[PDB]
Amino acid sequence: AMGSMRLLVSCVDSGSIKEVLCNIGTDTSVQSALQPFHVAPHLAEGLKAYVDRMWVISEDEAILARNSGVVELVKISKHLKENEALQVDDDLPKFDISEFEITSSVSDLFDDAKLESLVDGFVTLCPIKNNTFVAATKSGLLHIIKKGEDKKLIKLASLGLKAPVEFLQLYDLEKYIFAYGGEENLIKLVEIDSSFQSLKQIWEAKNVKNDRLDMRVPVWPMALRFLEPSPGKTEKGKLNYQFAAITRWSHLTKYSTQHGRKPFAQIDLLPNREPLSQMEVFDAKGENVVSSLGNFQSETFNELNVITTDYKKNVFKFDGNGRMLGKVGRDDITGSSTYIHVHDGKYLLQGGLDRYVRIFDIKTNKMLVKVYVGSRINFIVMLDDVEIEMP
Repeated sequence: AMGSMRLLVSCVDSGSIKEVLCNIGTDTSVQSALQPFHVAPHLAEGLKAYVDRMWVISEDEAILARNSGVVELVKISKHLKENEALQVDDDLPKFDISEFEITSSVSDLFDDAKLESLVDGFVTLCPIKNNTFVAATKSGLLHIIKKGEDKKLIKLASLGLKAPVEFLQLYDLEKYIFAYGGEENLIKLVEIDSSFQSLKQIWEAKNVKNDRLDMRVPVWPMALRFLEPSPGKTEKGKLNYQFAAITRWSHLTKYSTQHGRKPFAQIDLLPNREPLSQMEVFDAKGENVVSSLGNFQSETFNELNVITTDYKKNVFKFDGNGRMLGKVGRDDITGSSTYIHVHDGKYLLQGGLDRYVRIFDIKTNKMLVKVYVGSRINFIVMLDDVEIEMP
């Protein structure tokens, strides 16, 4: 029934990826708990070039976007870990570990100067959906990159967008459509034409009205997830996209395009515009309620819950009304939680400045995995392809 899981972890400090094999109940900080079966680093390219985003294509292949400005295609191989003898002068179970080789890459994908009008990095590396990929930047580039018939990467296109970009979420709940936004850069919907040779802007949000002291409410959306389209009777001459976003001034803002370009709610999640980043849909019983790009598979905001993080040490759960549901890992997380991801509905992947990779059960809120990796963490994928061979 219970076979070890396989984590790949972006290790910022040494610009590398670690594979970690471990069961549930693993805690490196408690010597009597299960320890990991295996932990090794791979592909260390240094701090200058740390991994910004990963995507795993399959057991055999993944694609990496790095802060050197470089997207790499990575072949993953497996072999059984041989169980060797300690003292030298038998046949027991074995597990799959990985070897990672870069087969091909693409370069010079940042524009540092385009930001001076602070420094570039990737904020999306998604499939467009199946061998074509989006890799977008803060400088406001949207590169389209394909795995060619020859198995090498080629750049189909580099489309301009308004800088700076915090995120670039593709719509995939039913035309290539995506949202994007950033500091003082209003959420825009964009249609890219199926040849990938151009894009058109189709929607731009409007700011909310001024506040009680008649002062402008600043704009900084940080992350966004689509809901399904508004049900029933709809105006012609207007789009029908629904989406919610978290801002860097502690907003949960909700949008329908049917309603209009202003959000129909911009709720303050926390006091004093406490800065936030990231946004993960989840259902409180651990149900998988999202598309493969994390968009919420529902047509009302009412059933929406999100997980976001502040820049201190906390990981907050909120409902679609801004009502706090609780913190995750309040006793264990001591550093800014740089990466969270809800995996298959029921697990929260977490890692940040405190150098521990963690896995929480969304439903019980229990810590299932704690593994110290000695490095700040900015990404994790969980795999569940472990082979066990018995003798």
